[PDB]
Amino acid sequence: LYFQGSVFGVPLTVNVQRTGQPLPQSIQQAMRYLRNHCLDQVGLFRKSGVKSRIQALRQMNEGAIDCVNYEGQSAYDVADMLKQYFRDLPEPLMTNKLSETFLQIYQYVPKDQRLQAIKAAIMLLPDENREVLQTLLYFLSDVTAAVKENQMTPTNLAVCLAPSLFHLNTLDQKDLNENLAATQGLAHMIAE
Repeated sequence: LYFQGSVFGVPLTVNVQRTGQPLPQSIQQAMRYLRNHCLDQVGLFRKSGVKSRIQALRQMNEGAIDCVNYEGQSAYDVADMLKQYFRDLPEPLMTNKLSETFLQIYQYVPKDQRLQAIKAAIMLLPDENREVLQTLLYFLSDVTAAVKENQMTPTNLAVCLAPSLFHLNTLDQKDLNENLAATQGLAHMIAE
């Protein structure tokens, strides 16, 4: 049975109410499919998928049964759908404050302490967000492991994923600075 808006736009806490976990299984299966079968696809997360196929995948995800079979799907549609998932969250995965906190980190904290200040900032995120960010970072880390094939460095992933994870105000210098800080901070994070 089809319930539009049952996944995209739903808060992490409600997902836990419904299924036991902050990400729906249908969403976790998208990551598994990318990780299992799509890591040789050049420019994963960067190259655009096809809107109509991205829309069909959203719709399969918003079926009442929390299970989607992704086989046969282009990696780029799945990757883009994943980005839309985080984009449509009612509050960014990172929360709204962290783009600013990452900026302060790059404004004040010294090179060799930044990772440490980034981990400190992250430990302040809600539980759900912390679980999801952990699962995502290990996933993105696997992607970057296959860099010789897909050409996605921590920096290449970061630049493509920050807006959706942080909800950056994308088309003020401070806003652009937050964008750059969030990207840099995210790249650092993926790199470990």
